[PDB]
Amino acid sequence: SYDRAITVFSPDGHLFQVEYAQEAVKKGSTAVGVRGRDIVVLGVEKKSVAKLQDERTVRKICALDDNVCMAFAGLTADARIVINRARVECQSHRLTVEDPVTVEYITRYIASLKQRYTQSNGR
Amino acid sequence: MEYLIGIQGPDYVLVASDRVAASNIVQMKDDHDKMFKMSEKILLLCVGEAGDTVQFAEYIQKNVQLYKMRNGYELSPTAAANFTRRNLADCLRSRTPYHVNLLLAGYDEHEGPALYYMDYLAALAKAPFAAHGYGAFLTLSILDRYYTPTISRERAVELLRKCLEELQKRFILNLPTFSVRIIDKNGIHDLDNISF
Amino acid sequence: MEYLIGIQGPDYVLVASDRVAASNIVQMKDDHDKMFKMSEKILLLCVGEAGDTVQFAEYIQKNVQLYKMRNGYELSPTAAANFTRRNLADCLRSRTPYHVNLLLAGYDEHEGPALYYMDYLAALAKAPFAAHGYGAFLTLSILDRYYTPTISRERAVELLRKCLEELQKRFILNLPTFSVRIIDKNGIHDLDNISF
Amino acid sequence: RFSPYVFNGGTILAIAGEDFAIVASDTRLSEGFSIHTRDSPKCYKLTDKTVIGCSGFHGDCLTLTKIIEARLKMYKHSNNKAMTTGAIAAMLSTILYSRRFFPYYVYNIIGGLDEEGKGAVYSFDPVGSYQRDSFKAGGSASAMLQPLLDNQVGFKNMQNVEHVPLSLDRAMRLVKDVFISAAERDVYTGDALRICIVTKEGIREETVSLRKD
Amino acid sequence: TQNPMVTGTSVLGVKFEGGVVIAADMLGSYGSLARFRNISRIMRVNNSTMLGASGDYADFQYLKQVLGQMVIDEELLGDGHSYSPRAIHSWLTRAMYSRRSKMNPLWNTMVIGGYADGESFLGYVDMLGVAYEAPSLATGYGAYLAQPLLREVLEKQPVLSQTEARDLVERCMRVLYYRDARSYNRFQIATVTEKGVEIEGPLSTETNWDIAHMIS
Amino acid sequence: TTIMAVQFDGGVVLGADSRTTTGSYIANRVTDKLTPIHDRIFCCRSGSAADTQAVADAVTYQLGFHSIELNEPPLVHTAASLFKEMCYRYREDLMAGIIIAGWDPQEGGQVYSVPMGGMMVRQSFAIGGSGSSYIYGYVDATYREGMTKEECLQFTANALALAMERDGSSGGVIRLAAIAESGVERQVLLGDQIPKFAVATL
Amino acid sequence: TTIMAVQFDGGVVLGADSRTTTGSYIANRVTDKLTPIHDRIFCCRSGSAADTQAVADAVTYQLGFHSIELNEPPLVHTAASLFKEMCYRYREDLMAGIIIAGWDPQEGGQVYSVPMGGMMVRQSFAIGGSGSSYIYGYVDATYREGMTKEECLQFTANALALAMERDGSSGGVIRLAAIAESGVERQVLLGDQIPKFAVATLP
Amino acid sequence: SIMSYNGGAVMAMKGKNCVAIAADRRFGIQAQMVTTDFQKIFPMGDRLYIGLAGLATDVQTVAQRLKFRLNLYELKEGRQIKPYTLMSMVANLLYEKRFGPYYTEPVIAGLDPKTFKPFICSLDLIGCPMVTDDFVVSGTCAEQMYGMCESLWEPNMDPDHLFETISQAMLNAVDRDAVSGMGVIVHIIEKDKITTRTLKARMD
Amino acid sequence: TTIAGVVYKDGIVLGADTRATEGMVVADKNCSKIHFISPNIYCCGAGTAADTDMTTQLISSNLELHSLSTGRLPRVVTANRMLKQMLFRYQGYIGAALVLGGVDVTGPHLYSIYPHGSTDKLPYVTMGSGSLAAMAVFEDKFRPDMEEEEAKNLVSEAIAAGIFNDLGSGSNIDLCVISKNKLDFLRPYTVPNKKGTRLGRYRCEKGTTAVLTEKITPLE
Amino acid sequence: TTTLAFKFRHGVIVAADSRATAGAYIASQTVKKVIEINPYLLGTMAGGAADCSFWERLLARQCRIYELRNKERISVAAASKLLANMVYQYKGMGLSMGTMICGWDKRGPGLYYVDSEGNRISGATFSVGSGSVYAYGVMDRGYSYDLEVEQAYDLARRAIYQATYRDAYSGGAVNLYHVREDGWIRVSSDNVADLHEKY
Repeated sequence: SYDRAITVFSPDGHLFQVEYAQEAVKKGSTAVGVRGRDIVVLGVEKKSVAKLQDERTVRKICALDDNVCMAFAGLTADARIVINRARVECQSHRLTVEDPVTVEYITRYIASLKQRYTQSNGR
Repeated sequence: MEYLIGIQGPDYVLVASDRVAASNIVQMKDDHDKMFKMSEKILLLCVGEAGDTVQFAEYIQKNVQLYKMRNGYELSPTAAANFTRRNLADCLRSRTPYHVNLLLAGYDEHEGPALYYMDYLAALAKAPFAAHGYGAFLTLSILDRYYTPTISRERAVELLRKCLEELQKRFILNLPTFSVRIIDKNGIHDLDNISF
Repeated sequence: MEYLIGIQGPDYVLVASDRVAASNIVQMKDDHDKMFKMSEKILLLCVGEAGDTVQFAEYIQKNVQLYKMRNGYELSPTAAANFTRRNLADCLRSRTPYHVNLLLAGYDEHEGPALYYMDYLAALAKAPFAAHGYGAFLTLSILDRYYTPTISRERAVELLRKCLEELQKRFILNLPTFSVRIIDKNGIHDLDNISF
Repeated sequence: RFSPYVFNGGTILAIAGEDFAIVASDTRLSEGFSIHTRDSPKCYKLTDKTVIGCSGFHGDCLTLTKIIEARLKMYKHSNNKAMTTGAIAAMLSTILYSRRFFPYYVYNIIGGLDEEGKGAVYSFDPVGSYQRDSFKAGGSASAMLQPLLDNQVGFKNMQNVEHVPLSLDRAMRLVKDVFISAAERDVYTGDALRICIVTKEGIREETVSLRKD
Repeated sequence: TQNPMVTGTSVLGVKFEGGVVIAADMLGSYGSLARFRNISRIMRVNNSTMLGASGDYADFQYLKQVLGQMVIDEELLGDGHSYSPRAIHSWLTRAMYSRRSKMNPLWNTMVIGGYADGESFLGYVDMLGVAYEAPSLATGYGAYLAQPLLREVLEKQPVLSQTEARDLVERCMRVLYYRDARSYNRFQIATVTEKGVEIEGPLSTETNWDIAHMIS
Repeated sequence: TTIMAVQFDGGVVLGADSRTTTGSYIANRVTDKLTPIHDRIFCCRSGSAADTQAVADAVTYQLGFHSIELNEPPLVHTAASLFKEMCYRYREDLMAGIIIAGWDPQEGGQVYSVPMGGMMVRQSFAIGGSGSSYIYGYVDATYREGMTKEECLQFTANALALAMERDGSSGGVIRLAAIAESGVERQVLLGDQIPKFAVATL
Repeated sequence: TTIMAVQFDGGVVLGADSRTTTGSYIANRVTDKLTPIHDRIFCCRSGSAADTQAVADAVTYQLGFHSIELNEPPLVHTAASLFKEMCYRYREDLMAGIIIAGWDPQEGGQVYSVPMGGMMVRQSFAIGGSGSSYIYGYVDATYREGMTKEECLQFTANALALAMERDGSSGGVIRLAAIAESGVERQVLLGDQIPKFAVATLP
Repeated sequence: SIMSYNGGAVMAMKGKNCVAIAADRRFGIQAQMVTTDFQKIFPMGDRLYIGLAGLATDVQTVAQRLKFRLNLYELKEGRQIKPYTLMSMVANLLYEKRFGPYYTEPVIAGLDPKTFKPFICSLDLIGCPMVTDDFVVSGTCAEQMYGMCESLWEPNMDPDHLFETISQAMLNAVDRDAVSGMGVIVHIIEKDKITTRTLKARMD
Repeated sequence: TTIAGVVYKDGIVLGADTRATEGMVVADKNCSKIHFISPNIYCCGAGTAADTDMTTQLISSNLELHSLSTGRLPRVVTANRMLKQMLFRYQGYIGAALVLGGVDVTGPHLYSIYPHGSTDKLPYVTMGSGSLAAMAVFEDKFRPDMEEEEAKNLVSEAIAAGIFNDLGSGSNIDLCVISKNKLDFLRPYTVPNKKGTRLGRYRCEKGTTAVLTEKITPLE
Repeated sequence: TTTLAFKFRHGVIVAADSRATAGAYIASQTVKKVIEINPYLLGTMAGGAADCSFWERLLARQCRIYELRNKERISVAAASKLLANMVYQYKGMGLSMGTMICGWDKRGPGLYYVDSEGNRISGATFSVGSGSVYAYGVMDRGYSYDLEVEQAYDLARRAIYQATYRDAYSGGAVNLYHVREDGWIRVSSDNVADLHEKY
């Protein structure tokens, strides 16, 4: 198996792979979310409108459970991986606690997934 | 023994199940639900070995709900039946088998209503009516006697009540109440619990 | 499985039995009497293995009747109980053993009322209240909680109705109706069937 | 077929006090209808405040007490302090459940001092259910010694008797009397009585004689 | 071993003042057949430890293999540490218990005699891990026919001389030859002392058959 | 247990060991397995000890009563037939292997085998017991047509020594009996009188 | 089966019968139960035929590779230690009693028994199989110290003929093999070549 | 086990010129308690009792057939039975069922009807008599009773200390057995009186 | 149980212990395991205790019938034949393992009788669970034609070895010395085991036990 | 063993006996069969004492990990679901566990019966043990949701008393706890001999 340390430190104290993943986010479309009183509104940029494009498959706003959805910015393939991982974890949490997730729970899961791919070998 | 029954009309599926959880001499729970909502138009009714029923059916339920989350559309009741049959048949020869008897009720928008029998070996059988438990031996002949494929749901509830009156008359276990649901194009509906 | 109960008051014995004969999942009979009148003031109540009940209990019945005809007076409930226990213990290690569980109720002229417990091994015990079946497990605690030795027969039928309502609530077997009798100084009285 | 077990006999006993615990046992190791040795004590020093009594299958007794000594050293290394008696009790609960599906056929009674300086007895089943007691017999004559200590230490079924505190000397005489009474009637109990007295001064050790038949 | 095949009978052992003596006959029995009649069921472990084993003899050859390789691997180091007899006894206790716990026992019962630092050692180990020390040991039918004689002498006179221990051993082997159906009139006596382990063999018993005429 | 009887010209030589085992404990190490059934007819008892003692006492009874009625010495084939009828009639209740050997004026020295199952066969030499299995090859190689009394005593002694050496169920002393017309000579071989053989050392 | 191997001065004599039974049906009546492990080392096979063939093949493999590594003729103790290691490691798996007998330049003619269970012992003579029980007494009263090659061949042939006479699982022909420094001489006794012993008929 | 099917716990203790016999009072079919007033000590004379533990149907059967044989004996012979002779009678009755055996183990406690010497003994299920001079115990809590009696019995007790000793023995012995207990009845048998007491026992 | 017997120059020394066990619990501390058969013949008993009791009582009774009929003193071989034929008749189900010793007109005779019905006429026999310890003592120290007291010390040593080396044996040594001139039934011969002195005091005084009901019934 | 529990208007009353038997020998009279999982959940002990003790201690460990990770206490439903998923991995492996997870959560009072066979059912009343049927008798005859609190204590004590009276394997003390909204409390430990004098 491939086990090189991809994400390492630098003499200035920096994890360059993490900063470059942040650069990969900053080339993605602008996802904007505003939390209101009884509604939360997500809105993303299309930026490649391209009237031959069927607009359903390139929706950057995805639902994670009955009460949690998400929008992303960056690499849509990484995004789709993290979205499927989070949908699986929402179902596992409904299974094991007989309650839906909080947004804090699935946010903590997604963030721990991203952090574990900042520190594991070969990732 | 625990009793399930489904009745499949022209545009509906009528299912009932006994509402009893027992521990071998005592009825520990007399308001116990054996029906499991897979999706908005699919019920999975499960009886069998203790523990295997809830574990297997909540596995099936989370994978069907996960299909809907991944895909934006639900499984058809045919696909849900074959998925359930496939997981039960794969676990049949594993280290941890599931000894569960299953009625998968469902309404598809194109296929219409659909009922599926499934024994513990995972043989899948689409049926116009089906039942499990030892009360099936008493009630399936009444269903053979009185069912026509064009049955209205009011006559279906009367036929269901004939089966449950037979269970009160002739069957040896006390099964006083029966959770009765119906699935149609408007979803799953709790009907009145047939009580005795 | 088959339920007996006796409640012995100051000048009476209240006895009840379930009224159901069963064949493995079905009830074949729902007006089935488990009380066999030995004499004018003695009831035997007999449950147990099929076949052995009617054979043993009708043996005891014809021999108590033979005693009355030979002697011009009846056996006491003590003497009938000890005769029944002697025949059930003498058949215990023989080639034909009876697997029968017995209640012997009865009113004696001199000794008052008497209720006798006897199991299939034929150990005979005299009891203020006693019960056979798996429903004995659910109802002897109600009896222990609510029996007083000075219980009136109306209060005793009330306590019996509490025990049978516990059978309807908690016990798994369909036991809808119960034959109910009181033995007095006036003989054996049929009460109403406690039905549900 | 091969059986991984044998019953080696031996009665163990603990009594808690106000400022002591006494752990006692016979020294007879047996097997079947023969005596292996007449000098095989069943009490094992664990800390300065803890003695364990082990009876049952003696291979599991040797293995189990060496595991407890190893784990006491592991605790004292990683935690820089000796185990308390309640910690030894809970650890032995997890150890005896760690072999739930192939059990130690060992009867365990931990006796010692707690952190308040008082007596503590912890009696276990072979799969690790422990509770804290004031006295417990375990082993071969446990059914012979547990009623008399319910009588004489527990003060049960005695009317009109003041429930005096249990001294060291009266409890020592109780231990010696219950083991003479057990060595009369139990065939696995005999040859000597090893008594370990856990006080705050230390663990002192005292052997007396029993029947050799 | 689930089913032992060629086995040995009783191995004796008794401490004396200045060492330990053990004894075992020279027979491997394959059932009731006295099949292998010149085998040595006594191992010299090292300079101060010796072993003798009842039970299955292939497992005793495995333990000779492993334990001799242990004492070779220890003496290669040249650091002035030898295994004590108690250390061999502890190693065998752990080995037999670990084989028990896998449900794959070594079908033996072993008597580890030794003499280290002016202190005699005599330790019992069987196929289950039941291990202890005693002034006199006897396995098999020796626990029934020789351990009575051994413990009766060792209760009267707790400290033996070497000739008193040897006489007691030979007389116990005579009793084992009269009344054990799997014994044999050919045995080794091994004595560890301060001078080392000394295996004498083969020795035989002088039997007495005067009661063969005492019928009528 | 090893029992043995050899026919010679003039009479028979019987032999047995003396070991009775209870499992692998020697309950009796001087057992007399050579039972005098009549004055010149012995049997060799192998198998269950209660069974063999019962059948030997019963055939002793029937044979002595037979001989007093007929006012003659009994035949060896008659005692062998009585063992055959008893050991075949109760063959599921008995575990008894018998060698009947004796002399009679009508038919000389005779050896009959009655093994477990209850059959009966006349032989020149018979061996039985759990240790006879170890000397079948020896007695096939060593038995010569027409040995004398001393040669049959030596042959029986050597074969019983070999069977005692290899069988654990066998052992003890060798009890010999030689039955002829003049009477019964019995002898016990013990210690150095039992024929030693060398173990193949080195 | 009856297998046998006798040591003399300068080598060994091996001998086996030839009967393989499937219950009481003689499946092979000319079975070669002597197997050349190396050039001056044989093994006698008794027990399960599949087990003994597989173990003899595997020890032939290991011993040939060992002898090519060491640039030496192998020892007979080495071949017997290999059989012991494989028959002890799989003692719950096998029904295999092996007599390993051969010659080596360092120690001479050697016979080792590796019986079932998997122990190992050097013996002057060794017997094995179901039929060896019938000739324990003969080989004990007959074996002499200091026998020649011809006396050991005749002793092996006689004891095999006796065991083949009384055992039903033994029979067929006698396959002998004498192994010395000069080589291996194998021979089959059959018909009248097998030693006859006269049945004691009633005179 | 057939003995432990109903429970049962009887002991008999010897005093100076007095004996004590005591039994528990539970009749239970396995775990389920049925009555708390079962008779396990029957009278076999004025100063002679037998106590029967074990299977309750054989307690009744053995006691009734012993009372049969005993009344026939005491009428045909014209004397009260000696307690040793009663022991032999019980031993014969139990050994007649040697391969079909009554699952009860009697204890006999009494005084000699001519000497007033204390007699105690007990038997196994096939009739092996066992006379002691200190105590005999029998039942499903045998080892508890051996511990309590071996500790508490002292020789030459008056009937008050005999009552206290057999009472503490029975109470603390049956309070460590599940299927025994639910009361203890104690019969002190003196020369001039029979004292019968039932005890404040635990009822669980 | 350890029972044992030898033949000395003038007679028979039988020996037994006194412990009876019910399981692994000492039930009787002072059981009498040496049984009367006739005034010259006693029998030690081991195995099923009720079987040995009733077996020896029936054979003792039949020798009493026999010797009343003959008018002679009964022989040890008569008791032997009665015992072994009844035990063979009962197929070994009566587990009477018996040591039969006695002195008659032909001298001292000693028998060991197995439950299936086989007998051994030997100069020294042992039975019980502690039989191998006692046979180790006999095979160690038996001489033919000992004195009386040498045989008594030997049999008490065999029983003592069975007592201290077998769990099912203990509490006392009985002997029965039989000769032509006497019958010394020595019960007990040796008390090897003393109960340890009670260190405490457990005399629960009057009023310690709570009484629910009391019924006093006076007698004559 | 006899345990019970019932939800009523003022919380959950949990009651148990204290007898552990090693077959017929009463091993102990002081067994704490109401396991104190955390300050907000109670569990009971029927079946194997070591199985119940271990698996509900591991449940307490996992519920405290849940509370640390999610900054809130676990519900009764999730706790009983964890216990059921823990013991489901040992079907046929011989776990003897029968227990009742009792607590308060945001859905009100909670009472889920969970055993080693794999049942996990909620309900108003339950009773678990060998003398559970004799507790169901008195409990079902005296139960209402509108029991007052002292009356609920009397009902549970009387039902455990009657079960100890009939069942041989039940006895000792009646340990009674009460789950309120602010956590459970220990109500009484009443010896069954004392309740025998009371009743």
